[PDB]
Amino acid sequence: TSVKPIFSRDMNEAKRRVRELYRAWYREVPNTVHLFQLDISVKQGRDKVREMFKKNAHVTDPRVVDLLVIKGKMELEETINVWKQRTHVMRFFHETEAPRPKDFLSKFYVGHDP
Amino acid sequence: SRGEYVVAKLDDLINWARRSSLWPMTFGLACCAVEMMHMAAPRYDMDRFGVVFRASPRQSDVMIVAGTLTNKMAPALRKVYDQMPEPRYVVSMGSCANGGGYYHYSYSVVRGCDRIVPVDIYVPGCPPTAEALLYGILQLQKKIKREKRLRIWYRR
Amino acid sequence: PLTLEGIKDRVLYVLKLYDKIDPEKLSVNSHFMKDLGLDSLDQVEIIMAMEDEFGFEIPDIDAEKLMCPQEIVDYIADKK
Amino acid sequence: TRPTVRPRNDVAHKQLSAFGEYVAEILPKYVQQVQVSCFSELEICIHPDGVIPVLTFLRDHSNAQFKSLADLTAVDIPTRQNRFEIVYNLLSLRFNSRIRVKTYTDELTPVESSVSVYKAANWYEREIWDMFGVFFANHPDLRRILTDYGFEGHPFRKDFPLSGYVELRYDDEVKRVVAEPVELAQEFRKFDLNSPWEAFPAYRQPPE
Amino acid sequence: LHHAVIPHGKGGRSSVSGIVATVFGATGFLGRYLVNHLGRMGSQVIVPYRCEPYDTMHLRPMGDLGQIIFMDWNGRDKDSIRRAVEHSNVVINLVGREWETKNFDFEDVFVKIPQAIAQVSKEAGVEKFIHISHLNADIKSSSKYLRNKAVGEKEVRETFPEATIIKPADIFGREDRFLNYFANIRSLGKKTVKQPVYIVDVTKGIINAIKDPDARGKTFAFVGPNRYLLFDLVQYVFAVAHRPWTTRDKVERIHTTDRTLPHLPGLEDLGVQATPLELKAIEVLRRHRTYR
Ligand SMILES: NC(=O)C1=CN([C@@H]2O[C@H](COP(=O)(O)OP(=O)(O)OC[C@H]3O[C@@H](n4cnc5c(N)ncnc54)[C@H](OP(=O)(O)O)[C@@H]3O)[C@@H](O)[C@H]2O)C=CC1
Ligand code: SF4
Repeated sequence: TSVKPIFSRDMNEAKRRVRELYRAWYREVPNTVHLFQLDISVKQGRDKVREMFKKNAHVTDPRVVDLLVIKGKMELEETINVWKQRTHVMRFFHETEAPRPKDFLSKFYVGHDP
Repeated sequence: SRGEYVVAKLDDLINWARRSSLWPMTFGLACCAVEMMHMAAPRYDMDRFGVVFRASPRQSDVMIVAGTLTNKMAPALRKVYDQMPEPRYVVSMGSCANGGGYYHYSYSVVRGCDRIVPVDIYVPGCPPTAEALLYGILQLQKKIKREKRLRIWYRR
Repeated sequence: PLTLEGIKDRVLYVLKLYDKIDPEKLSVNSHFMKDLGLDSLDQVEIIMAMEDEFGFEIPDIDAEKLMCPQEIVDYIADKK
Repeated sequence: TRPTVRPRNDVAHKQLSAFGEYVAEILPKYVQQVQVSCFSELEICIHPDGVIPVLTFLRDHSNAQFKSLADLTAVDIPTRQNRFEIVYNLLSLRFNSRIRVKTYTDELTPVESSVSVYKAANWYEREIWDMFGVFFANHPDLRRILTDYGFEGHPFRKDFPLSGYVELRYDDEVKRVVAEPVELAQEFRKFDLNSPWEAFPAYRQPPE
Repeated sequence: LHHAVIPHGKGGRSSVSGIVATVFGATGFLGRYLVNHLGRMGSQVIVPYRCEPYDTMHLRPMGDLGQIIFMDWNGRDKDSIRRAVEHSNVVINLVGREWETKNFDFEDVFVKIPQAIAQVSKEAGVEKFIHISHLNADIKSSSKYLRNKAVGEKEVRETFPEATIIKPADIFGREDRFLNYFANIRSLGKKTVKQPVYIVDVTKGIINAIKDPDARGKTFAFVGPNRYLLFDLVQYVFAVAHRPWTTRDKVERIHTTDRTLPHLPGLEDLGVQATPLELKAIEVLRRHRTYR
């Protein structure tokens, strides 16, 4: 499996490109949250940005890390333009509950569930 | 009962003035738009009934949702719908729009336009015939004939 | 005027102004990656926060290689 | 036989066999299979490292113009080492002939994005990036086309099911359109239609 | 419990829950957002109306395929109310016009309407009839509104005593009334302490009260944790707005008080998180011209 690379030869440029992506997302929040006329503080949106980076801790392969950086760069293009809208950014937020449980007791009463 | 008689007369007047024209907007996504264009045919006129094409949404009386609504389109559909004169009506034209139809499954189709807007007048078909569309507009006018708006307002 | 003292004091108050510094706990031998429990996410937050406040462009390898307030004070007192 | 059976050609089949053998000889570097079916349209089947060389050679060399492009499709097949199949389909203007140029690839290894020799393939390449995931190196813009913005998954796969993982409706609580896990109103009763008794005996692979 | 009343599957959009709701009112504000959360929950809502059908068409896209259903009644009859409460698992009572029409006073709406409907609700054998009430509805003077709601509390406690009386404070939301009157300006100096409560935490408390037993008999209260002054709230609402058929029972209400009662449990005891007024006030403080 001597696979062709994408962007990085090892994990070093992978970490460098994803930290550059996170740099762009930190400096990308206030312009969009002031432009799109949202209802949410800047710090809460930045915390969901860092939470979405925290979701992907198990990602190992350099192809996959580079492909996540490609997806993030494409979405940052579509959010530095207004191709997307308020609906999509509020769809990144999960506000309209859906308070769907995790306890086995609450998976038992409200049941037919694992 | 001079007060309620005057209220009944004036409510009948304004309801007649409502049901006269009903100029729509030319929304028309897919080939039910082509059926709308053939409801703009000489053999089946709409300007006999004051149904006149007025492309700007802020003065159209009804909205004829026609063509397959998708998820990429639906925010544009409602953000057109939400800015309009305060009486507003929806004619859902075609099996795509009024319950999904042939694409009722298959992602990025809203399962009928009931999930986005309130829908008064359904006309089903693939396509609906132009004769059926004009019958739907006539039954919309009869819904306008039974408003009793100012009667409800006065006996409130 | 742009010696070590004003730079270190302004780094001091903007780290105090930083949000999730837990606790404040500032040191010139801090090394908050493996001594204070602050992740590399928070590391790059701090570095381009300094960039946003008063620093230079701080390119990505030198934005990676500070790791500690001592090298921050030294580099901004170096180039400026 | 004489009616009701579509008659086959002979000399066009001979010429396409000769031309496929011609191409297969004069490019020993990128050739695995050439084949002709009964309806006489040429097929070339290619390792994915000479895509721009084969398309430049099949645009020029003056005994094969083939100036018209079609469809690119990386038609998804499971079970294989290389799922995805890039399928070019070319038509010539001076010749009246049809070739299919099928090169193969897997889920992650990119190909060289042949937009620089055929300008038609730009939106095709963007579309097949959005629907499959065959990444395209040396390409100007990879945006998303035929999909929603906030939607992802490359939904023409056999992993993504028929109905989606997303559903949209409206609420007046926050006055906007929200997403939900999907709730079908009907089962989509799938029809088992796999007949017994050897539908075509001529296509019997060697049994394991 | 009958078959096909039992709950099923994941929540929302054909999740046939253990409630069959019958809502009175709901053409206005709070009942409409309550039907919004019920269609989010996915039950069948029987709602009547005597109005023009615009608002009931407006709340048509809420439920699933053919779930919600509409009928008619008036403040004269008994047959239509009985027809509404023929087969109802849960039933709620929101009612009240904040000004005097020529035939419905502030008198006899809170007297004549909850009596008949709550009586035929007990005579239909329903469980957990819920009735709203304002905070500090006292027999004490200077409040026709609050004393008529106190008489309504007395009547509902008299017939079917184990009905759930719910009292929140003033409700700020998306289509608020008192905060609209706060915004409705263009010289006066007064003070009275006051704390409001947000509408979606209120209705989450409503649905937790309607599907969580041990709740009956004892009345519940729903107040936000604010506890500050009217003058600070006027400064707040005009700093966010960036500006320099109505009666004076409105101004009596907003200069009355907001006092607490430690006898009855509230938000955290019932188990729903209370949200302050900050970003929801940023929501509901629109209409200003070019500062956004
Ligand atoms: N914070 C609190 O605790 C407060 C609670 N409330 C209560 O909460 C509810 C909603 O509040 P609010 O915004 O003020 O009012 P709403 O406009 O939202 O609701 C009042 C409802 O009462 C109906 N109604 C009133 N009189 C009649 C009648 N004679 N015949 C038929 N229907 C009638 C109205 O119907 P329609 O519009 O079709 O005529 C409407 O559906 C009300 O029940 C109100 O008493 C009110 C204020 C403060
Ligand atoms: S209902 Fe039929 S005619 Fe109308 S848009 Fe759909 S496919 Fe076209």
